[PDB]
Amino acid sequence: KKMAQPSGCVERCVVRVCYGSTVLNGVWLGDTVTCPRHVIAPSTTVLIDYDHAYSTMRLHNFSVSHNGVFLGVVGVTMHGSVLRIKVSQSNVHTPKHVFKTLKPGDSFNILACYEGIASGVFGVNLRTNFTIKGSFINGACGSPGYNVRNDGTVEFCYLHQIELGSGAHVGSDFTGSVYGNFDDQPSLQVESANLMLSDNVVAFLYAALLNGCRWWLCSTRVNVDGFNEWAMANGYTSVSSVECYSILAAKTGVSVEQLLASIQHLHEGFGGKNILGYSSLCDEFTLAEVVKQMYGV
Amino acid sequence: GLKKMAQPSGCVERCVVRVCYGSTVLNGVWLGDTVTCPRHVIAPSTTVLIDYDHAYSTMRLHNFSVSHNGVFLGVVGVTMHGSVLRIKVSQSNVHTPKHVFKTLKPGDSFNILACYEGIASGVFGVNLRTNFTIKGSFINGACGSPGYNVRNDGTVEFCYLHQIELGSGAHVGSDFTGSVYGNFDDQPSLQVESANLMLSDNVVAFLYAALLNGCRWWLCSTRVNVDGFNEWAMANGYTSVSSVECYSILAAKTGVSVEQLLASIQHLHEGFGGKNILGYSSLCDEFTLAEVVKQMYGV
Ligand SMILES: COc1cccc2[nH]c(C(=O)N[C@@H](CC(C)C)C(=O)N[C@@H](C[C@@H]3CCNC3=O)C(=O)COP(=O)(O)O)cc12
Ligand SMILES: COc1cccc2[nH]c(C(=O)N[C@@H](CC(C)C)C(=O)N[C@@H](C[C@@H]3CCNC3=O)C(=O)COP(=O)(O)O)cc12
Repeated sequence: KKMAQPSGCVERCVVRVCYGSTVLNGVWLGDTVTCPRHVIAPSTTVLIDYDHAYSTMRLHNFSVSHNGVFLGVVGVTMHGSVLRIKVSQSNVHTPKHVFKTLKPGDSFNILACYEGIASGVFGVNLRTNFTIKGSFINGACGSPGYNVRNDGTVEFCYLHQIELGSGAHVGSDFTGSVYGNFDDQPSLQVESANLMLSDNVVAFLYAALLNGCRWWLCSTRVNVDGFNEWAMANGYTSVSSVECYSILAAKTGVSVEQLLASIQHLHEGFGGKNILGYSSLCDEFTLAEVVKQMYGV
Repeated sequence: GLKKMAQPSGCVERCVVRVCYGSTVLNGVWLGDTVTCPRHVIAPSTTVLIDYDHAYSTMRLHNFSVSHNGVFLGVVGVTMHGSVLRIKVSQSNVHTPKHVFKTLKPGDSFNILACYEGIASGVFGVNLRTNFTIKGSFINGACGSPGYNVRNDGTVEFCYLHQIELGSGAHVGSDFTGSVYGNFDDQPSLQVESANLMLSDNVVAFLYAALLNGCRWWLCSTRVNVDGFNEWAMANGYTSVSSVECYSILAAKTGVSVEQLLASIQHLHEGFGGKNILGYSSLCDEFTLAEVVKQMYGV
C-alpha cells in the first residue's frame, strides 16, 4: 500500500501568496515565504521575461496570508524559478527542517494545496526523467513536497510548478532549480522517456517472496554488470548495490542476482499470472518502503 | 490523472495516544476527556477465546498507561462498549477538533492514520468494501489506528479503529460505538470474509475519467438500463448501480450517458485484450465520483 507520511507539521507552513490577480501557495519557514516566481508574471500568452517582471515589481502588490490572517512583506529576492518573500513575523510552527535536492528514485510526499489550504496528501516517486505522477489542477502551484527523517527533521524538497503536455508534473527545489531544468514557461516540452527504477522492482519482488508468492522466481542468477548492460537496452535503470539489499536478502535467502534474472524473464510479461495482484513489474515501492511496511524499520 | 490521496492528517494527529495495560500496547483517540481504544488491550495472554466480560471485571485502573507524545495522562474510569473501551482521563485534549462519529457503509471512502505506540507513521485513503473489509497496510501494534473523513465544513468524522487482519490480508475494524464492521469477532479465531464485489459506482466514475482524458476505444454505443445492469451485476460480481443522475456533470462534459457506461462494463468484463484504460489493464473501482470530480475539477 502506497502511503504518505503525516503532514501536520507541513500544513502549518502553507500560506496564500497573491500578486495582483494571481494566487498560488507558498511555504512559510522562519520569516521567509518561498513560492514560484510565476506569481509576479503578467497575464500574457508570450514567454515571460522574468528579469523585467522582477525589476518592475511593487512590494505593495503582494498579499501573503495564513488562514485569513495577513503577513507584512518586507522584501523579495529571486532565485531561479522561486521567490524568497521576507515577512515581518516568523512562523511559530516552523518545524526543525532542512532543504534537500531529490535524486531520481527518491520517494517523498506531496501536500496538495489550493489558495493556501491543504486538501490532499500522497506519496510520489521522482522518476528518472525528473517528473512525478501526481494529481494537480489550477491553483496547485507552490504545493510543497517533503520527507520526515527519523529524528523529526523535515526535509523540504519540492514546490509545484508545471504540468507537462503528457500530464507528468514538475516542480523545483527551494534553491530555485527546476527538477530536470524544465522551463517555467508556457511552451510544450516533451520529457524524455521514463525508465523502470530497477531498485524498486527488486524491492517489490522481495515483497512478493515474503508474501509467499514465488511462481515467477528464476533458479538461475545474473550478476550486476550483466543486468545493467541489459538494463540500458530495455527501459531499465542500473541496479544500485547488492549490499544495501542485505536485510531483505537475509530474511528471504534469495540473492539480488536471482531477482535480476527473474526481471529478464518476467520482462516478456506474465502470461495471465499475477504477482501480488499486479500484471506487470512494479516500479512503485522502494526498499525502505518495503522494509517499513513489513517490519516497522 | 487519478491519484489515490488522503485528506490532511494534522488535526487527527493531535488525538492519537499510546494506550497500555500491563505489557500490552495499542493506540487510541483522545477527544475531550475520553480516549477510545480496542478492548483487546485488557485481554490476557492466552491463545483461547477471550472472556471479555470477565477480563473487564478483573480490570484495575492503575494497570492502565495512557500518554500523548510521551506525556502521561491519568485514568479516572473505564467503560466497555462492544469491542472498544472508553477511558476517562483527568484533563481535556485542548486540540480536540469539531467532530462527529459516523458509521461507514460499503462503498464509502475514508482515510487511515496508521499508528504505532501512539505515533502516526503513515496516512492513506481506503474504501470500505462490500465484505466490510479494507485493503490496507498494517503490522503488529497498529490496532486502534483511526479511520477518519473531513467534511467540507471542517468537521472530522471519526469512523474506524483498527482491530484485525484476516488470513487473506484484508483488514477489519470497529467504529467508535464499538460495533465491528461486518459482525466480525475481535477474537483470535478463523473467520472468512465473503467474496468482494466490484463497486459499480466507482467503475462508472473511473470510465468517466478515462473519457475526459481521451481514452475511449472501449466505449459502447449500446445502452443497458439500471434494472438490467443490476440483474447482470448479481451474476458477475459487481454491485448494483445506486443512481444515474448524480453523474450528470460528467455526462454533459463527455456526451456519454451512464447507460452507455454500464453496457461498457458488461463489454469490458473479461479483460481488455492487451489494451489499457489509463494504464490500467482491468476495470478500476478505487475512485469514487466525488474523488474524480474533485481531483479533476475542484468540486
Ligand atoms: C503552451 O503552454 C503549455 C504547453 C504544454 C504544456 C504546458 N504546461 C504548462 C504549465 O504547466 N504552466 C504552468 C504555469 C507556468 C508559468 C509555471 C501552470 O499552469 N501551473 C499550474 C499547475 C498546473 C495546472 C494544471 N495542472 C497543473 O499542475 C498552476 O498551478 C499555476 O498556474 P495557475 O495557478 O493556473 O495560474 C503550460 C504548457
Ligand atoms: C490467531 O488467530 C488468527 C488466525 C488467522 C488470522 C488472524 N488474525 C488475527 C488478528 O487480527 N488478531 C488481532 C488481535 C485480536 C483483536 C484478535 C491482531 O493481531 N491485531 C493487530 C493488527 C493485525 C496484526 C497483523 N496485521 C494487523 O492488522 C493489532 O492491532 C496489534 O495487536 P498486537 O500488537 O499483536 O497486540 C488473529 C488471527
